[PDB]
Amino acid sequence: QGSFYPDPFDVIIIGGGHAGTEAAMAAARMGQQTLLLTHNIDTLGQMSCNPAIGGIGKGHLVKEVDALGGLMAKAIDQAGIQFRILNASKGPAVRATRAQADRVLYRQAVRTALENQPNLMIFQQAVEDLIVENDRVVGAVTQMGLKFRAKAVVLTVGTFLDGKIHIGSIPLSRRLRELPLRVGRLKTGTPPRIDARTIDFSVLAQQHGDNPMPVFSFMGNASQHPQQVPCYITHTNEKTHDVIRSNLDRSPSIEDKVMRFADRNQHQIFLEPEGLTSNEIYPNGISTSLPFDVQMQIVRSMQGMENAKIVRPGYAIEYDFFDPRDLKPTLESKFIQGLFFAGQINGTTGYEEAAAQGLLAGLNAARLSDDKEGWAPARSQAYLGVLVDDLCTLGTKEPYRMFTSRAEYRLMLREDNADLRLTEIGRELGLVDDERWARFNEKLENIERERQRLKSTWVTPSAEAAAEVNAHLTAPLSREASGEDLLRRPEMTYEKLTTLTPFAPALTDEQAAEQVEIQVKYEG
Amino acid sequence: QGSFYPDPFDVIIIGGGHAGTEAAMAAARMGQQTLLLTHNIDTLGQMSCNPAIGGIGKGHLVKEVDALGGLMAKAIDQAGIQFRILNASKGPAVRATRAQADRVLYRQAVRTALENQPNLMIFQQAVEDLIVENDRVVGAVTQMGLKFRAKAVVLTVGTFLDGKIHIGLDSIPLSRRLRELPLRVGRLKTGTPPRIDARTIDFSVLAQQHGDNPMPVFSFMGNASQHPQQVPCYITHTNEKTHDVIRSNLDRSPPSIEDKVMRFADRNQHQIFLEPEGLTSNEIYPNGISTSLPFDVQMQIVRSMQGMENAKIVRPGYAIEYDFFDPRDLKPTLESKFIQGLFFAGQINGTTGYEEAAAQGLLAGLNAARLSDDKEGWAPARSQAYLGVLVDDLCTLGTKEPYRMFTSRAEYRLMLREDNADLRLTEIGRELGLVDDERWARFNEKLENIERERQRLKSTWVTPSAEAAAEVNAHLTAPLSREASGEDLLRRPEMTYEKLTTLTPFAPALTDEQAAEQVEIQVKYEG
Repeated sequence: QGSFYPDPFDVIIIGGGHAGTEAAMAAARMGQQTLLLTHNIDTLGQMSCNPAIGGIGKGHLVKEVDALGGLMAKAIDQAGIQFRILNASKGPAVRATRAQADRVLYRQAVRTALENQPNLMIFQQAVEDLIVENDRVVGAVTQMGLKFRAKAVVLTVGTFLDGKIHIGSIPLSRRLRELPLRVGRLKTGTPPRIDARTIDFSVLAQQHGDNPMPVFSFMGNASQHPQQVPCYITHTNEKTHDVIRSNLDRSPSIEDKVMRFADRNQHQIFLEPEGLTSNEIYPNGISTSLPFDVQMQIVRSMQGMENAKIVRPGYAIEYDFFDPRDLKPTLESKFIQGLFFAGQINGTTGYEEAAAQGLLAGLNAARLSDDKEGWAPARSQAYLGVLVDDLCTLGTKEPYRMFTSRAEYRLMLREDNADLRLTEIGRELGLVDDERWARFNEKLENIERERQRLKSTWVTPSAEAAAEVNAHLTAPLSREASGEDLLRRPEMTYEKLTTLTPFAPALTDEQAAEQVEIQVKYEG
Repeated sequence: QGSFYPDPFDVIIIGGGHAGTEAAMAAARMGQQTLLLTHNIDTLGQMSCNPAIGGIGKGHLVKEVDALGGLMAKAIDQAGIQFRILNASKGPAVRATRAQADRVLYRQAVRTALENQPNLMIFQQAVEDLIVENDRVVGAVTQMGLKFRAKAVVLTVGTFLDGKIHIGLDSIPLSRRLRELPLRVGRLKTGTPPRIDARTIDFSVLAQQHGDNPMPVFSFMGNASQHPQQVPCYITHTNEKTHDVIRSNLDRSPPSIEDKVMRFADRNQHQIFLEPEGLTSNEIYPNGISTSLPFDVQMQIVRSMQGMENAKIVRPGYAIEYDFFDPRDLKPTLESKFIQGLFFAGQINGTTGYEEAAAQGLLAGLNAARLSDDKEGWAPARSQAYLGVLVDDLCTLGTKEPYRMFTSRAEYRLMLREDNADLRLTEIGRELGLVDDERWARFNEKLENIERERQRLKSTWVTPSAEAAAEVNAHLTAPLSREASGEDLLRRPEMTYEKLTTLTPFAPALTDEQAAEQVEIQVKYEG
């Protein structure tokens, strides 16, 4: 004990981040001795912004993170309340699941799992600085003094201020800024968080989860889900704006989103419930550095909340962060062998990218430790890929704006097939459990077997129940057609096509249906 | 809007303490327009010592806080993973209830409860400073910049810090202004053990201590069911090597176990209690080995102990020093004697039990509110309630009475029991504004319920023959010479109300389960 925890570690994860969690979680499951040092087991799982996981891109990420072994899917499987599916009527590729989260519930699940994970050991401590020998890392020194020996270390930097709070010193810093690493500003903000009791919920418009409910992870089902709920929708107006502009001489915002526009348009606002057990309401998109009175003026002027009382004021922070252009696309910093950077440090914000980077950066470092080799997944393997790339190259995630268009080109990069795409690279890599592995096969055998059995089976306009088929189609059977051939046909859906007597039975595997269908209506 | 949130309040509670809570909860439920400022909503319910509520005297203090209508009692019920009645055979003066909290649960419960309560606006900032006009408070100013006017403020502190934490040897004008008045300051210095991962522990060899069946309930309105699942607690001890380690290591930094030793022998083993940190947590609170001794020391201390040979430490033990003003500059109402309408409750006064702050807050909130609507602080009779005692002492003496003492004094005080705080207090509650219909209601039902039942325990005797002078005289020791009434036969230390009403002269058992048990006590300890 050179003052030196007696035990040595394969991977150190510095920070109880989304990234951190996913990192820690993986390196563990891969088989490594991994230790996670968060300065607050209690904020473990905290959600910095709105209480929501997924949507366009994000969801893709999560679906991916999931197949790869990860957590954040389950997590939000257990703690969402409302499970829309964006772009539902727009054909795979740009279809995206998007859940709301009972913070407490989520938080609980990140932890219970983090805490319950063979090979991961948790330890409450600030990290003082790293210990770097030959421009390799070999552990760090926690601020209490203690020092831990490891072979790779994933800097993270999660849930931990500083950054400056705007509503109107650690050797580990100094060290990095001493190397080449180039350092950016990053301007994340926040709504005044609002009081359910003071909000009039009648004169406002509901929005409800999909039926049946969407599960998020491949492995889960909607039983796992908790109680579900509305989110009420209020809107904006001239008044709102006068205020803003009237107060603009006082510094993603609304003090942004409203200088570049013009009230002829009413910005639509979302009251998202921070959870099954709290009168706190997140007014989605009215984040602000605008001073308190303004915030109120604003919260106050819209419909439903003429008498709203604010519970916690809005405010914006300024982060610094280390431009990731100096990362390898395994994440491993280019300067300090074995030290990777996932998370908000690289300058992204969203929980899902974070989670995803973390999955890698762990996985990678977790390998380095077993003297093996970085995966680096291909910009066409998965969005985890399109991200990391975009990040190391232009160092900045691809605007979501783009996602939609851009997605035509990508097109196999789809929520519905992450498991396919990634889950054996998973298994092979080390990240997938005997019992996910053995289902993902079932979801294969069940697809191959019953997709060849959908061309293997035709209907002549001549055999018995030819006339029963001819009811559903466009211009009844003129050729010995196979079910596949007619599934492709715009009116018909796999569910009905199993109904008709030559193409029964249906398929039990609710998913391998789903996939078979998605595949067939989009393969040519 | 000046610089000044629009609406004024009657009463502002500064700092979402225990004391902090309990005050806000009072003033509000007296219909006062009550502002609860706090730097972090997600901490309401924080138990910073071990995850337990009450026990001897602490118990007492809770059940009073209950009768008076505050939260703690209800909370711990809502979140209790273990219930025991200490001194169960020792007679009512000194029976106490204590319970193990699921840290989260509790925290939930206390939040949800302040969140959902008529007249209380919670609003999350830290406080810069008081606003003072002519030695009267009149408002707080938040960090932010926001100012609130109130008519009375309760200063509280808790939930927060600072501290200089020591683990082995290792600015807000409100602090300044305070000190510029003649306030006698003290340091006071709580610590904490090192919190231990439940997996690294061999529970198979330790013995374990369960709750009471049937299951105690803390508040007077609680029902048994209401309680979470119930786990056991685990018991390992310390021993020679352990100590040998503490001693040899003492030359590092300055309740604690390195103190429980510097003060004894040491075969001389000390029962150490492995307390579940939650129902959904893997951390164990090793209750009794707190420290400021350095990490390895701590590790060695843990690992020396049976069961923990392999244990690994999730959170490291340590100790904090708190500044804290001497409560002798408070009127017996906790109104401060230097700035009026300023009230000091809980730890800012130097107490550091929870219960003890829970009680202080209640009354601070009370007399704060009262002042809001110009009344006169209640200042509770030392003979009325331990609440009474406690507060007296922080003004007489500047300090809480010791628990060491509690069992002797015990029987000078004596009407002051747990089993009867409602009886003692709820009533004074009603008139003070502290009690709720839901309760008032029950209380009086119990109240007549017992009356009615005492009467009829004289309105009923056995003449040594006739009817079932048979059935009866077998249960006793020495059969009745002549007349003896129900109540006479019960004072007899061999006969339990429950068995007394399984007799055809004296049945049928009163159904008001509470009243029933109080009837018993009242009778067996009347004098």
